[PDB]
Amino acid sequence: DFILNAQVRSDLGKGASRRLRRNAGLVPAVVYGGDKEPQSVTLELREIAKLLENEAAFSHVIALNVGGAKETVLIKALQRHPAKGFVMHADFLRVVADHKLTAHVPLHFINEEVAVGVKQAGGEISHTISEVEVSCLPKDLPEFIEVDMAKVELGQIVHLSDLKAPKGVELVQLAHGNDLAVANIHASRV
Amino acid sequence: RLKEIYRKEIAPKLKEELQLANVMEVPRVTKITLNMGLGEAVGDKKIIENAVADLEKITGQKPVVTYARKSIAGFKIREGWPIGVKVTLRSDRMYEFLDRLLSISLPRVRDFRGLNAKSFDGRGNYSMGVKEQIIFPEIDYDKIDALRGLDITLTTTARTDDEGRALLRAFKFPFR
Amino acid sequence: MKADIHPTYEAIEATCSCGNVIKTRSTLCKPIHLDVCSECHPFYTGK
Amino acid sequence: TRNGRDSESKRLGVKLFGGQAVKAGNILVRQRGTKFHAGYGVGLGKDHTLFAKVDGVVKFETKGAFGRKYVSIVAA
Amino acid sequence: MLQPKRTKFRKQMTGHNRGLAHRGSKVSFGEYALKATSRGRLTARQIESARRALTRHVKRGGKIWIRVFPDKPVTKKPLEVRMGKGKGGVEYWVAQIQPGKVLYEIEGVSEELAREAFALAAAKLPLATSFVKRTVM
Amino acid sequence: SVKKETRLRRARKARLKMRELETVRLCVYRSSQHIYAQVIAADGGKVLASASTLDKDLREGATGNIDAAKKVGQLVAERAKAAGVTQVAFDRSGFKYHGRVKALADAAREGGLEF
RNA sequence: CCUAAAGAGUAACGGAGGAGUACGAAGGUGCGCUCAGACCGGUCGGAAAUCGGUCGCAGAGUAUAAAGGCAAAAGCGCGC
RNA sequence: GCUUGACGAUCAUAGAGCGUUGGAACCACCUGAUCCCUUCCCGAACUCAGAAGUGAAACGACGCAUCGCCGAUGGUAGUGUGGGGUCUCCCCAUGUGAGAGUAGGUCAUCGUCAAGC
Ligand SMILES: [Mg+2]
Ligand SMILES: [Mg+2]
Ligand SMILES: [Mg+2]
Ligand SMILES: [Mg+2]
Ligand SMILES: [Mg+2]
Ligand SMILES: [Mg+2]
Ligand SMILES: [Mg+2]
Ligand SMILES: [Mg+2]
Ligand SMILES: [Mg+2]
Ligand SMILES: [Mg+2]
Ligand SMILES: [Mg+2]
Ligand SMILES: [Mg+2]
Ligand SMILES: [Mg+2]
Ligand SMILES: [Mg+2]
Ligand SMILES: [Mg+2]
Ligand SMILES: [Mg+2]
Ligand SMILES: [Mg+2]
Ligand SMILES: [Mg+2]
Ligand SMILES: [Mg+2]
Ligand SMILES: [Mg+2]
Ligand SMILES: [Mg+2]
Ligand SMILES: [Mg+2]
Ligand SMILES: [Mg+2]
Ligand SMILES: [Zn+2]
Repeated sequence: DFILNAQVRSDLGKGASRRLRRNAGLVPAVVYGGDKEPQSVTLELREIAKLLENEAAFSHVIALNVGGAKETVLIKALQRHPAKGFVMHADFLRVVADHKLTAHVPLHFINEEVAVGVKQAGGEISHTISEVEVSCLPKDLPEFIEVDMAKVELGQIVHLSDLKAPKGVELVQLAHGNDLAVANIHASRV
Repeated sequence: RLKEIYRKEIAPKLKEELQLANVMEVPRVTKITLNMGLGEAVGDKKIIENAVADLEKITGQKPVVTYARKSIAGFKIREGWPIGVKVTLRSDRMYEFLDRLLSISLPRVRDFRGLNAKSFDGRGNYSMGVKEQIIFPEIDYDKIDALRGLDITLTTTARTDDEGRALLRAFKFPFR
Repeated sequence: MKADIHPTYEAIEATCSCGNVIKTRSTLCKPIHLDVCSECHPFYTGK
Repeated sequence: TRNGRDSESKRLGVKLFGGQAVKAGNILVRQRGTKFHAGYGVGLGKDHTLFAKVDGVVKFETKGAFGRKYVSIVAA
Repeated sequence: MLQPKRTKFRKQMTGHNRGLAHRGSKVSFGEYALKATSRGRLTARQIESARRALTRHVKRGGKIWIRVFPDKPVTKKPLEVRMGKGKGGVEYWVAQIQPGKVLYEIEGVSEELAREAFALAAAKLPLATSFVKRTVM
Repeated sequence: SVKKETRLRRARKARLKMRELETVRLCVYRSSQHIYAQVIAADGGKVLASASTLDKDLREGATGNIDAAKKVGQLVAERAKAAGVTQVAFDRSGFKYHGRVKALADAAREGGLEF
């Protein structure tokens, strides 16, 4: 499931880190956060690359296992090769039972076939954004935020305030007094 | 004078009519500034000191000539050239000009049911225009030059125009 | 107030047609006879 | 072409660095304007030149509001 | 042909093209993209040529973004002209491309149709390319 | 306020010169009711001699006028002498050197210390 | 000013601009003061004149190109 | 030990905003313009003589992270020396190592003198 294995990294630097990717086939990583000193760990590339095609990979909670001591983490940021695209570095944020945390949550758009602006007016659908910054307690962190586009007419805009959210979830950008277009309907290009 | 009228009845009645908690925050009027923008005399320069005398007798106080802050050839003017004159009044001298303005001159202008009660900036100040200078006494109609539009501004210590207008309801301003 | 650069300022009088006498210091040095004032102007009365 | 012009270099910059011993009248920095301001023991020439007025050691401190960079002379 | 409406200076030095593209290498607006896997420079006539080939194939709906803008002038000295005597006049405009830069984006079409259209465009460009989907991060 | 902030900007130029020259400064402060005088050592660090109308021989009320400041000006000179100081510079601290501050200064000169 | 490779210097028929003056006050000193701009209110002028208020902090200014400076303003006004 | 006033050290982890509060003393607004003095007009500002009112404005203190400002660990880019390749560009050994971003922090900390408890 959401299981990752790690070993304690000891050699730090550019030359040491370039050697892991070339010979050992491992990936440097960091486990910071919580109330502890940060820990530098390493993990195998073919295992992190297999957890990353799960759709709810970043918005779920991982069970990291460093050596024989396991704990609760979350994919906080990720580094990829600009050209090839594989992952080079990754950092994990520790999860505390009573502490607010932030995450990136993808949006599950639904029932676009029977939208009023598409079935009747013959318009298109454009997803302006595909994830939203959220902030919530770990116990109620959603896998996806569901946006419903059934009763949408041609030219009608959908903003952050339009979509619903589960309990105890803030949209961060909305809290900053900045709601922005999520999706819209418009006439065909040609 | 109007000094006696403000600090014995006008101020105490406004104290409860705005429901103000403190005495010092009761609104008051500080200064009256008149000027007149002489868009003429761009090539004349003779009427500048003529309009000085006109505004000198109206107030009993010498005016000062205000200069152009920028050239802008659209009005055919240039920096350092005189555009207008101005006066500023305070304390007793503006409670005696007001009384003459209140009713010796405002009734005899030509017309009007009242004054526009909507000429208030967002901060509680009132400014009114005057079309003909002859509305005042102390200037004979038979001796003046061409008519010119004196101007009036009332600067008050009002937070907003609600108590600013309320203060001008006192002194029984002619508001239509 | 500076010295001797301003016109004379005296109390004088002001008498209106409606039997109104008002004291007001101004620069005429002579009593005046008026024709209108608030005690007699139409729009100051209700018309 | 209508471009082939330039001007002689003026040899500007710091002449004595932090810690160097100085004498009275020694030129410390040559400037256009004042990248550096005259601190304690230093004077300002009419072309914005910093020269020593006492004997000591260059300091090169930045302090005060405005984030100014000061050149001062201290005890040796 | 894309080119800036006005420029501060008419000419530029040749410069050098170095480094990978850490900025401009993410699928930001669209949902499928054509990334560059080799470095070079597009001449603003290939950018224009490769855009006919991409919108013509979809020919039904879809939104297309162009993430490359040619803003660097280049000069060519005329024929039968010696060396020196100034710098040549501006001929055309190019764009510096580094490995990993995303060139074209598209959405509102099937994944299979996106692959066809981006192969039409890539044949007009003088550098290696790739097909990239979109990720959360 | 606008009034105090503007004055404290007026006072700035004179005080900057007096630390470049590293001279002992006689600083005066004038309020609506009282007036104060301090002898600032060399750079604003320590206060050497000080006097005002608040000491226990001038607490009577006639404290905001010309002849009240004269008694302060002569008194601060005496306390300055006990500290072995002379040849000080006068800081009007942005106030116009015309009235109460001038009376304080002139009394200081008769006190013995020199400007 | 860039080329010029974070001390100085550094070439090309390399890329861009200026000078061959002005000022008896546009210098000295003492004292005093902050600009451009936006909005609102006001007699004709109206997007833009002079006036009042709020915001703003230098996006103004510097005799003259560009660079580097400018609150003790190096910017502005007055007396001697 | 505490409060108020003056002068400094340091220049945002110290600022901005948004709320609460202080008049016994201090400070401020305040009363008046005969005298000193002032306005390219005006006691608005400067100045003088004060003690009837209010802490309304201003100032000070106290709270909050909303903005601002600080900001790690790790990774990445560049780079001196020696050696390589498919040599417009990179790689290896070795030393060095940002900028941006992430977790987070901040509603300052001191010194001298004078008044009141
Ligand atoms: Mg290396
Ligand atoms: Mg040139
Ligand atoms: Mg050239
Ligand atoms: Mg040269
Ligand atoms: Mg040079
Ligand atoms: Mg000199
Ligand atoms: Mg070249
Ligand atoms: Mg870049
Ligand atoms: Mg000055
Ligand atoms: Mg330059
Ligand atoms: Mg150099
Ligand atoms: Mg070098
Ligand atoms: Mg050579
Ligand atoms: Mg020439
Ligand atoms: Mg000058
Ligand atoms: Mg001069
Ligand atoms: Mg205006
Ligand atoms: Mg200043
Ligand atoms: Mg006063
Ligand atoms: Mg930062
Ligand atoms: Mg590091
Ligand atoms: Mg590093
Ligand atoms: Mg950093
Ligand atoms: Zn009448």
